[PDB]
Amino acid sequence: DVLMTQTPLSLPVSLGDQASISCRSSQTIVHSNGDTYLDWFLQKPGQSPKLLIYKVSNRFSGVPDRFSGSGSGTDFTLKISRVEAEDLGVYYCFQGSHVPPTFGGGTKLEIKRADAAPTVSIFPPSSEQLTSGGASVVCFLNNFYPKDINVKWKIDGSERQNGVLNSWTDQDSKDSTYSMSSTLTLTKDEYERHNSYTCEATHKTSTSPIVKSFNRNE
Amino acid sequence: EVKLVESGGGLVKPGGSLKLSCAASGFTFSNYAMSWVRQTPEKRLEWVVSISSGGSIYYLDSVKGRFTVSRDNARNILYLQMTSLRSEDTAMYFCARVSHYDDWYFDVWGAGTSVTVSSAKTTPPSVYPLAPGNSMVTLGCLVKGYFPEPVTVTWNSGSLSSGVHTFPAVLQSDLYTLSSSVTVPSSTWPSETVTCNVAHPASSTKVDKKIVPRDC
Repeated sequence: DVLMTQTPLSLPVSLGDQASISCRSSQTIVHSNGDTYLDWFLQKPGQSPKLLIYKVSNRFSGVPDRFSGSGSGTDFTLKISRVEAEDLGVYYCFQGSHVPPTFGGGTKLEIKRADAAPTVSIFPPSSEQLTSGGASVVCFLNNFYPKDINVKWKIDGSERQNGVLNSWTDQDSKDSTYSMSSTLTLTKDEYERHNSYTCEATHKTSTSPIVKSFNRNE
Repeated sequence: EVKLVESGGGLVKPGGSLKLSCAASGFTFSNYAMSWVRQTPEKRLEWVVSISSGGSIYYLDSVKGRFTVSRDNARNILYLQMTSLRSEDTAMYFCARVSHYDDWYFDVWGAGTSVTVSSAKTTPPSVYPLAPGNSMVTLGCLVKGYFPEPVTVTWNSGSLSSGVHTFPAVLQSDLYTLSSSVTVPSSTWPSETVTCNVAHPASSTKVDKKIVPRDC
């Protein structure tokens, strides 16, 4: 089988700059005629893959000239000139020359934008959940950049770590930001045994950690 | 309109069977070669099988003898019959059209259909509202303890699509949990209602949860 190796595995880039992605095969991919059947696909988040370039350098219908392909032997490159936030997604090379047709592992292109602090919101457990013997305190850190960020939980000013779960979204295609949720899970009995729940967000946009919290007293 | 729509995905146990379908429309189905390409949870793309217009079939060695591809050139439908399913067959299955030009490439793909191979049993989700404790207000829905993926989440039946994002589901204790965030102008809430709709196909579940402000 033909193995397609892609580099880099992740790739940051600013709007307007050029992006370069490499694909290397385990053997030359020429066909019986004299053509190389290497294609590039782009898979935007939530969508299905879509052909950009085929046969090394030919643009597919509707693909701007900003996209170009080249290469020979085992090295192929895809260049994206003047990156627009919409180019965001996972790029994949592919060869149909040999059986079985194979794809590279993909290169994720992320757009670099001006840093942005998050917008933090905390939410108390729902009466509906409390009823079933459980309780979850949720906190949203929305539309921020860069992706890196820390979240600290406090119960009455007493930092809590066990039972916390964080999950990040992919980069938005609109504002090029990230958002993340932090979910502290504890029991009803335990939850009601205290009052001041706090959610602190520490991001590089400030040494001061954005703080939000509530009290079962109101 | 040239389009492909796949269906039939779901939770199947090891060694079990499952038949997938792909409805073509907008082009002369019978003239084109077709393929099934899957995407593992790792996001890796794998060619599964290809069937030409001539009816000839080529399988990926690892499914040869287990999978059976077929086509109904009358109803314009492509099928993939899977038997002896394994954990590694877990993936998003995509239907794709192959176009020749005298060579070939995949020029059309459908949205895919999810298939999860596992011994674990189905578990519907519990859906809880997320209401705040001053220009915009963020609300949300907590969808937790369900299996398998996926679930769909919309706000106000899909009419409230801006300022919306859903956090990836995270597996923990063999159950997935995720939450959805919706931000709207504060001047329209609680005024104009905000409700999230959550469907979990595997458990035939469909819950609507209205985000009502906490008073007490």
